[PDB]
Amino acid sequence: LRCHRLQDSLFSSDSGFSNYRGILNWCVVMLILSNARLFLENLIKYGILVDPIQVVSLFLKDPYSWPAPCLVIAANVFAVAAFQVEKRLAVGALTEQAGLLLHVANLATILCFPAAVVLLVESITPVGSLLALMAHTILFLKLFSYRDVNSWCRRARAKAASAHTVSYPDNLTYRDLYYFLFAPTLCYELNFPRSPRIRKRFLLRRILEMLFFTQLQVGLIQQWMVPTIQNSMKPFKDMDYSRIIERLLKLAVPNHLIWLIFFYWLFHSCLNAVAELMQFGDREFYRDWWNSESVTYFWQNWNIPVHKWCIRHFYKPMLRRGSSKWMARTGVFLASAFFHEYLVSVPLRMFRLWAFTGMMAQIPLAWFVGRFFQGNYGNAAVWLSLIIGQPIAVLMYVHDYYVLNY
Amino acid sequence: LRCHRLQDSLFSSDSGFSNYRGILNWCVVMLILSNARLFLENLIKYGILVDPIQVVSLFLKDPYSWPAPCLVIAANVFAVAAFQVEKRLAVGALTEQAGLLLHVANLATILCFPAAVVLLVESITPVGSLLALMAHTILFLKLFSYRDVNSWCRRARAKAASAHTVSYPDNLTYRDLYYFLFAPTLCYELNFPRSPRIRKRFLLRRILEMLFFTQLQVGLIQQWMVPTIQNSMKPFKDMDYSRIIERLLKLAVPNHLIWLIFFYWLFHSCLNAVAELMQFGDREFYRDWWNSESVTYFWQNWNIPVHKWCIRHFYKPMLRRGSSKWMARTGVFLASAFFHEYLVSVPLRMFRLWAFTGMMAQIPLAWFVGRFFQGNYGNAAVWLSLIIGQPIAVLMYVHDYYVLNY
Ligand SMILES: O=C(O)C[C@H]1CC[C@@H](c2ccc(-c3ccc4nc(C(=O)NCc5ccc(OC(F)(F)F)cc5)cn4c3)cc2)CC1
Ligand SMILES: O=C(O)C[C@H]1CC[C@H](c2ccc(-c3ccc4nc(C(=O)NCc5ccc(OC(F)(F)F)cc5)cn4c3)cc2)CC1
Repeated sequence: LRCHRLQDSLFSSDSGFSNYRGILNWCVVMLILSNARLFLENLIKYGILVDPIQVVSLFLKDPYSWPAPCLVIAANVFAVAAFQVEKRLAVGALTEQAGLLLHVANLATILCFPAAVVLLVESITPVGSLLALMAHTILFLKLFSYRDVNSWCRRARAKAASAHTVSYPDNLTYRDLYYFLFAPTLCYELNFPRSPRIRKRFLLRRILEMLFFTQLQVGLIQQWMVPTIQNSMKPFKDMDYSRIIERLLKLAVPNHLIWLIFFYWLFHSCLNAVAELMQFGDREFYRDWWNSESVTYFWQNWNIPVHKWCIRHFYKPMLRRGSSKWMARTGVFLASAFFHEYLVSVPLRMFRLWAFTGMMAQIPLAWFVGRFFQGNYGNAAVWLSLIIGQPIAVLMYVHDYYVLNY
Repeated sequence: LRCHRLQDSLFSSDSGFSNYRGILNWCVVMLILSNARLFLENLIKYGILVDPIQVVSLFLKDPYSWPAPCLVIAANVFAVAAFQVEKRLAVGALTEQAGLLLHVANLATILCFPAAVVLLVESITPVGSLLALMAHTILFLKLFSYRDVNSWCRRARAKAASAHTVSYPDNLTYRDLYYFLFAPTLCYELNFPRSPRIRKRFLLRRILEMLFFTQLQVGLIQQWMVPTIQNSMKPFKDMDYSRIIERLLKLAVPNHLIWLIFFYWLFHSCLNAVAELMQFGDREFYRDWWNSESVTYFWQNWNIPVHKWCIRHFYKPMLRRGSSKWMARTGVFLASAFFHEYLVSVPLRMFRLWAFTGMMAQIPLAWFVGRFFQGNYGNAAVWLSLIIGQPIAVLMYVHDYYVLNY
């Protein structure tokens, strides 16, 4: 009979096959084959140490010598302040405007305090400073959501006053609040879907992933990105467009690989290990941002938590409390650009305003890729927009900081 | 409301997402970025020549100086002989056993003749010899199917004698036969599903793919695989197991990449370009052989044409004309191993019997991977079975030929 149907080839541009889970297994197996010996050497070297005990002892025996963990611990006072304000206005005190302005004061403090500290203290490491600011902005967003959720459910109980799952007031416990603090998400919500058990094997796999990709990224930086700069240690702040782009074209690809490894090490390994140590269940940290035939589809699927935050605490409100979805989304990108700048500049005491420029230029870039390319061609366009794109801004900052110091 | 469903992460081992078409676009864009300048230089150098005209002139002005195209042209006599036998026994001459033994003689000739020529003529290049043998084995399989299909439809017309689409006898035309000869498939069938038009853009894309990957593979060989041998030019025929494996571990990865590029350049670019020059429509040359959580699933999806051939001319018959599916599939692997050996050894006048050994050891390897691993773990096991696996046999042969001559 007819043993020749009229069809089209899999890889072909328009078959619509899309079942390539097994290309990634190839990437995994090649990475293992190509770095396994080195990783085993580095593990049998470093991992035999007593890292947790020695670090906690060396810290506790003399604090104030690392102001970054000092600051990370100091964030607890803002956490507790927000908890206390909520619990006070839970019974009826602090008429709603009072609680609102107390929350606003607390949040503005959470922002302006660690920045002021890292700016007016020289004995702090830029990596520790970045981690401190990261913790503080995560706390800012988490507490913003805490306030909004508690306000919503309180006004719901108020309207009901005109007449297993946890109800409104009985949730305000220290354990609940801290659990929300350390949970891999930015959207507060009672009754977080817990996971049944711990799955020690899964946990171990994720820790191994973290260690592996950490060592691999150290290797990438040391052996591919640093020498390319050491060959000409001259900052960008003084170069001209020609030399800037001539250097960036040589720096791009390794930067992009480092960025991909940041993603996989943080958004899938770290967060999963955390959510496993403390059964959290949800674990939708990212959608298929890769096969994204647009930019507005890339942002809606890279870093899910931040997306659903910007949506249900910053986009939907400014639509119900306003109009002009264009204005709203531009506000989203504006706030995110400010946050990027606050995140990268302040730890390095630079203000070149570059990351802001990149996040903002995303908008014309988005319209460009939307008007011109389509399909897999559009996906390639987005990949280009990622290789040179945004993650080159952080690279420019780190470049002009490294050449100026080493 | 509930904005936290209980789900699992995409990359995670058991979500079952599998929509990674866009990882491959990343591979494409990275390859372009990393080889585009070099490819444009090599194109602006070589492609300006007059390759077709000059080659046809230099051949036609003095034949017998390249016996490989001589032999490729000589295959036409076997093609015409099979055509003639079919047309004669179409009217009634050559009682079925006569036609059968004439076909058997013709096929045995198609096999034993080019081998004898390339074995008893020293002025032939090993690459040209390989191409000649490839053409002859393709012709062998195509004519085997031609015979079987014509026999089936003839006996169908015979049973009907006891009482738009093309019927049985009106197909035996030179144009039809030659069209089947040059069509990217091994299963003869009247009324091949034609494609509407030519799609010049598609054609150009495929030719560019061929040229690109050709230059890229030349680069791979010259700059990664050759020097690794030139550092120690000693044949395997004399080494010991230790040194053999010590060299193979260093040769494996580049070999595997060369093999992948063979696949993509031949099974998707070359065949598609051909089937486009001559609207053929079908274009199912391969199924998803990568994400293949087994070996028996890898073979059933790598090189579709050969699979459906072995099935509906060599497996199904030996099941209806026999039993013991185990015996049948072992016969399939035995014949394929003989064909591999005939294909690689004879052009190099070696007989180390290695490729046969690899194709045969696939069987215990298949049972191994089937019993032990599962899921993505099984897929990784198969990838390993491909990296060291079978495509190392051809590498051993080419190694022991190259060290002995250069
Ligand atoms: O039904 C059930 O459930 C059972 C099922 C069981 C198993 C199944 C079965 C088993 C084996 C094979 C089979 C074996 C060997 C083999 N080799 C090729 C091949 O790709 N050749 C390499 C090559 C290299 C170079 C080249 O180009 C150039 F020019 F370089 F030479 C062209 C090709 C394709 N094969 C297919 C098929 C099917 C039967 C039924
Ligand atoms: O779809 C409609 O309905 C229309 C409309 C709706 C709204 C939508 C939208 C949503 C979100 C964003 C947006 C913006 C910025 C942003 N940045 C992050 C991010 O993850 N990258 C920074 C980073 C994080 C961690 C990190 O780790 C460490 F530790 F190194 F710091 C390093 C860097 C996530 N973002 C998300 C923008 C727009 C647009 C469409």
